[PDB]
Formats: sequence, structure tokens, C-alpha cells
Amino acid sequence: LDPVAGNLITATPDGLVLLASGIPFPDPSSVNISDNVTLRVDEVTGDDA
Amino acid sequence: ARTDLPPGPFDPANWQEISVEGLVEVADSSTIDFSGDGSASDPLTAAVK
Repeated sequence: LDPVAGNLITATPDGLVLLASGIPFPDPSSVNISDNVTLRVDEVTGDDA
Repeated sequence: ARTDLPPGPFDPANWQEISVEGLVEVADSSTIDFSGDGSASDPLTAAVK
């Protein structure tokens, strides 16, 4: 028995059971400030690519 | 039958039932399997994986 409420990550496909795979992480980004107004240039870490 | 008989309605006094047992036909489905047939003292253990 698997639930239908949507609070689920173990949806089983063909085969006995699903286990779990990549889960929806939040990805907390770093701080943003004057994003497209001020620009940064550097040699240690910058990469124009 | 126990002895020869002439035509007539069934008479439980003459025949004899034959003691018999039974078994169970088990079909593993997705997400569950079974071990054994139980009746032979092989306990039915199921695994999920």
C-alpha cells in the first residue's frame, strides 16, 4: 500500500520497490546584491566563460 | 467401495472417503514474494526489496 496524498517519495515502478533517488533539495543560494548593476573582476577566481 | 454393490442411491454405509490434505498455490507479485507452500511445515516468509 502506497499513499496518494503526494507526501510521497517511494512511488514504486515496475520491480518490487523504488527505494529513493534525487530528492527536491532547496538549493539555498548565496547572497545577491546589486546583481546586474555592479560587476566584479578578479584573476584569482573569475572566469569570463 | 467396501464390497460389491448393486444399483441404488448413494449409501455412506458402503463407500469410504479417502483422507486427503490440501496445499496453497502462491504467486509472488510485484513488491512481495513468498517462500514455500506452508502446508509442509515450510513457513510462508515473504520479503520486500
